Amino acid sequence: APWKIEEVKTLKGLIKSKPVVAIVDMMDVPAPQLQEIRDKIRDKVKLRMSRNTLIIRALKEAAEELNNPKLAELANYVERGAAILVTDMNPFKLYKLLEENKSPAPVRGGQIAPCDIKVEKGSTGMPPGPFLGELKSVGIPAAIEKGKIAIKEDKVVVKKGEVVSPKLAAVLDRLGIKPIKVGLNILAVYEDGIIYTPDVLKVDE
RNA sequence: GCCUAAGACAGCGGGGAGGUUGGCUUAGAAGCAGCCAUCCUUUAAAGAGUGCGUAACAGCUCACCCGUCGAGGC
Ligand SMILES: [Mg+2]
Ligand SMILES: [Mg+2]
Repeated sequence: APWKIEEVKTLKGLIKSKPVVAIVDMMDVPAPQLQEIRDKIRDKVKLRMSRNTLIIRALKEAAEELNNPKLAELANYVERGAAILVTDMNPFKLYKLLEENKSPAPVRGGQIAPCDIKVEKGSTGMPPGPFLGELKSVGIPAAIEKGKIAIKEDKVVVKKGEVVSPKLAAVLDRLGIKPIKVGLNILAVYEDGIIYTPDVLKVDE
């Protein structure tokens, strides 16, 4: 299909245009927060997104052109949704750059935790009612005090590792707690002769 | 004969945006009483909106795009 070629053409051509080739994940990012992130990184980095299949060869075809073996090897890391990123910036300040400008998002169900998850206590400030019942339902001591539910507790709710009930999840979406950081997260990257898994980036104090 | 392994049909997940509450009208008309208009931008993709819904908003969803799957579709 004619449009598919023209894409791959622009994909590759944008790939060798810069020294640092980055594979990032935008999955579960909201369109406004995206476009905000977008214009802070505008002049630095360039991005396009396509079917990950078009991108599975993509770079591999251009691994042929520049003649490198292991740049193709990064295509062996592709998951979820994917997009390509190109810049003159090596990863390490680039990673900070992505993780700093991220935003808090509410939590959804059937998901592990990035961090440990807790509550802001006492007055939740609405009318009393049904809302207190499911609060109890998972592990939450709560009473009523002037005008609505108080929560006395400070201790763990869910400790990381073990997952969260289809909703154990939100009293928090209802409480307005958005404990987790989302934005562009990195699948993997590297340029010259060496390749890393994203674990390495959190580290180096 | 056309599309389809460069990922079809269907289903499941995620997105479904900003200008903006388009303009006028109207007690009010925010995509969705009715008239006219029916463009730009940020884009992988998103109509000045396909069907519920509100008192009007909010909310649910659908065209469109991405993933998941993996052989048939007009
Ligand atoms: Mg209406
Ligand atoms: Mg547009």
